[PDB]
Amino acid sequence: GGAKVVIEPHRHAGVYIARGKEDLLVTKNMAPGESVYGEKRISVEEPVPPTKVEYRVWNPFRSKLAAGIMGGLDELFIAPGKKVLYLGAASGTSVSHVSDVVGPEGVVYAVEFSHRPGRELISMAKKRPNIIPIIEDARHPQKYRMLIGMVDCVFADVAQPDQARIIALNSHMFLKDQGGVVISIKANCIDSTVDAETVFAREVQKLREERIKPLEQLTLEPYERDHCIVVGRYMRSGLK
Amino acid sequence: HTKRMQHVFQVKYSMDSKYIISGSDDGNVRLWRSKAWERSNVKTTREKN
Amino acid sequence: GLKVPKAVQKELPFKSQIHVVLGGDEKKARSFIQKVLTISKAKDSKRKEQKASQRKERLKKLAKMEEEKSQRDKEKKKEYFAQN
Amino acid sequence: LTPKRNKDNRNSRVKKRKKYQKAQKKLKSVRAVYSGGQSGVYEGEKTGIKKGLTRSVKFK
Amino acid sequence: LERMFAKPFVGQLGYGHRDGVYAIAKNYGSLNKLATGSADGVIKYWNMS
Amino acid sequence: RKGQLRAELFLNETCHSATYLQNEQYFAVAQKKYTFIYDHEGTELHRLKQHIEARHLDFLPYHYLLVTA
Amino acid sequence: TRKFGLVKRTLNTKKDLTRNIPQVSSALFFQYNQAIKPPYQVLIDTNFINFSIQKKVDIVRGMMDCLLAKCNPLITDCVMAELEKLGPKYRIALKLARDPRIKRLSCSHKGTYADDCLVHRVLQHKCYIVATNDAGLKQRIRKIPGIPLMSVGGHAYVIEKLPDVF
Amino acid sequence: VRKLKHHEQKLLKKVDFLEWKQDQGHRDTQVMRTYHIQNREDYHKYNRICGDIRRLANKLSLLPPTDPFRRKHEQLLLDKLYAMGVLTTKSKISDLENKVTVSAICRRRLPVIMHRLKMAETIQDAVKFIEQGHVRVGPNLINDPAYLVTRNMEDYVTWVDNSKIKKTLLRYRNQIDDFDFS
Amino acid sequence: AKLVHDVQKKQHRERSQLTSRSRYGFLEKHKDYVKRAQDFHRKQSTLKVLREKAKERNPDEYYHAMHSRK
Amino acid sequence: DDNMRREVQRDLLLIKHRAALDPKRHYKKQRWEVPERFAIGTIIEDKSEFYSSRMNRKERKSTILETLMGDEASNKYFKRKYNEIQEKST
Ligand SMILES: [Zn+2]
Repeated sequence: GGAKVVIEPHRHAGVYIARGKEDLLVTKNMAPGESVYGEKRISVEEPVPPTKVEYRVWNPFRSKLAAGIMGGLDELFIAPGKKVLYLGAASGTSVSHVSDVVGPEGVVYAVEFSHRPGRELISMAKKRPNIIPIIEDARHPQKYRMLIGMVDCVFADVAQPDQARIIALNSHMFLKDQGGVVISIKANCIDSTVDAETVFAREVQKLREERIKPLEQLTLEPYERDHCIVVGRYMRSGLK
Repeated sequence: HTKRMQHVFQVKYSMDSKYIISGSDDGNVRLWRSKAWERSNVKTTREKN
Repeated sequence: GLKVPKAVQKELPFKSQIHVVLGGDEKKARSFIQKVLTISKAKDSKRKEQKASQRKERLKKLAKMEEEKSQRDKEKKKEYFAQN
Repeated sequence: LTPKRNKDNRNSRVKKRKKYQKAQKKLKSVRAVYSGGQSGVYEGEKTGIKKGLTRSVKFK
Repeated sequence: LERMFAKPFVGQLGYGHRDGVYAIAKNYGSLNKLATGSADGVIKYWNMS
Repeated sequence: RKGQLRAELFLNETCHSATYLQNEQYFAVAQKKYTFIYDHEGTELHRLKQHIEARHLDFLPYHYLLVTA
Repeated sequence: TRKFGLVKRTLNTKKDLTRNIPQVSSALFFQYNQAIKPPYQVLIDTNFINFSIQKKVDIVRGMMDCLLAKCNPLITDCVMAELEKLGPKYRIALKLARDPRIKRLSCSHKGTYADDCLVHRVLQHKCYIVATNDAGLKQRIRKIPGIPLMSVGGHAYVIEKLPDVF
Repeated sequence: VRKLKHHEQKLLKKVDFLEWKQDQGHRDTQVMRTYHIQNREDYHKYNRICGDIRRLANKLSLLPPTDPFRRKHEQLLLDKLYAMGVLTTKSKISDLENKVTVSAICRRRLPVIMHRLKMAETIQDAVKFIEQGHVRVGPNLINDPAYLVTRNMEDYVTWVDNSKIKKTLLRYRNQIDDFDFS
Repeated sequence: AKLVHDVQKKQHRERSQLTSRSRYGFLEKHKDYVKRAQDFHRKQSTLKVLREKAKERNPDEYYHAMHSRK
Repeated sequence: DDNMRREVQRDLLLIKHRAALDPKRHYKKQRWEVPERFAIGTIIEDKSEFYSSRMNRKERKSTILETLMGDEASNKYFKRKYNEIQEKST
């Protein structure tokens, strides 16, 4: 908790490896001099007068996107240029890391329905500029169409069993063409009766009948049981 | 013609003179273009000319 | 070592021719890094020779089983051409 | 004049207990099976992370 | 160029009928819908968009 | 019009006549016997095995026909 | 000033790390596939339907009597392409593929090569049970580790690589 | 010329400004880059000779297998091509169609045998040296690189004396004798 | 072991170097001998190819590096 | 660059050689050539994290090499393995 660790750029831009004895995964903070969640920060010093900039450790046991990253995804669509629509943003657990891997230029429209995590989310959101808090139900993107414009990736950490309709309606309303789609599927919350990759097959087929072509999936097994990260792209024109 | 259509029974013409709906005997009903080489997007006037 | 006579090493074509520090914590740390480097080198040399001796038996087992499967397939096509 | 036999093979349940124990620890290497989640506090995955390797199945 | 761009098949619509389309009727006041009845007994109202 | 060297080559044998092909990009030179055609920067591209000699070249520009006699 | 050894310059006739090894499934044991259990999802294909009709074995009751569980037969629309392209000698197979029990998938790949679509959307998931009768497709399937496949023979389906068949 | 679009590439397939059919794959250009041939037409004044000897071997095979004119002239031609070193063995007359090559009659040139016996280190440097006038075969100096050698004269390919490359290599070995003026 | 016993394929311990001749110790056995002899064959072979290069020196051997080498 | 490469020229080599730094880890195999862009940096501790993984004030050795020099049991393992390597290599 006080030792010295080197940094290195990952394959995905924006996210960094912190190689020490063990090697963490980390991101570059938007709001220095603070820790929102309770994670450890590694602070480096750039040498002009010298600056002190800090890097928040991304916990893969607490955020499914960091589970998918160091489980190994071939590509994201959360680049440091893009804009990200975070369906089902509970708290500042993962949305802070997605925010500061997007960076100071691009926005993360985080949505949420429940009110207590929503109010601590907006109290998080006052401290970094680039995220937009939404306190609406995700089933009706019509009642927040006023305020999000043409996002070029969607992430979905919603855990209710009408996920396909959720992501279909939101991607039709706001996701631009050839845009990214990243889904976290939880089999025990879709349906506990039948088994995990059976419901993964169901949801993959519902995606490609909603013409989100799925490129890639991952089980993220050493971190969480029975979830799957499905990456696809909104084809919208020539699914074949 | 296509290999999967067979004994085509009811062919009608869509109300904008652009598509040909062919309902066959094997069950399927298909769409076709009328002018088979044109395309159905708006064209800049150099392409139109 | 490979010893050569002078009468043949003084007479050869050109291309095929056999052609301040601190006392203290600095040098003890440099010997420390030398220690961990020779530790790593002998360790992964052991690892690589273990892998090579493993693929020795892999090659032998695979070779004899493909030998017997190839003779079974050759007697299969032998009886197939024999039932003409 | 027998070969060297085995106390493991003496009990026909125990060898199936003591080779299921191996088959547990064999597929710790094949896949990365779930273990129980975050055991201590998160002090790193303790075993490395590599860049140029994605273990995610692609769709044709 | 038209012999190399003549790609007339658009696509079918739905998973098709059961027995075979024997009756088709476009509606004469709207563009993107037509009714379609197949001779097992099953009639449908297709949206063509 | 502007002074711009595009391709300047001394090839040792005699050259009777020469012409451009369709642009400045290609020019055919009728050398001592074999007719050669050349790129924009002076490299050669074809030694014509036919046109076993040449004295007058011309280019029919809409037909893309290099004619030799 | 003149350079040595010049050639008539002609055209040079010549001069003008994310590795991916797919991880084995979470459903997979060594070769058991511990996550297929009733009710099964049975992929179908063309020669299976033709052979089933010429052996007069019903589809859903045949699968229930072969496997003693509820089977959901699943036809890819890319294999219904081949079963349409077989022509008018197989209209029985066509109107028996059109069946509200047999719920059908949707593919996304150019062309209609049903064998590669089947082996691809199987080895993406390992939750399906393949019904077939093609010898080469059978060899592809029993090469990939641990899915079950069935095939009609005699006058009932037989099932190859599934443990709890009895 | 523009890396044409898909419909343009379909509408004209047979266009190729660079490589025509009658270039024969640009083999004259390729082998003269391979062997660093100075002048043009040297390939074809070799290829005329290659076609000439396969024409003459054709006519000699046409002549009947008993007469001494045919057998004497075919062993005479085979020994002449061995004495010019175009071949390497006194092989069959089938090698007068499988083995005579414009590459072989190039391979007996002076800079390529110079690089072959390691006098230079690349054939461009060999043409540099024998265009600067350093080498001789026997007594007489060679100025042009088109002089191909015979089977006899692959032994007296040596530099002239007072060639300062000869002086620098002898002083490299420090066997630089200077009574013999080099 | 197909049709043999462990006492049929047991062991054969190797005798050690004597104590009388123990000044030049470590009697070497057949595996030691082949370990020495293949190395000696290797050294003789590279000496032979060196002598062959030497007698085919061709003393017109010129490069450009013979102004750094001496 | 090669102006702080004197200070950090050891530690990246031992991070390359992490495979045998402690005989209880077995980090997975990758070569890890020294990257072109990197930066050293120290962890700072969560304020609720206390008594558990925070290193003390006089315990904070200001270099990873000094922190590794710290524990003489690890250095004892280094000593015994290097001694057996030396006697088996001489
Ligand atoms: Zn398909």
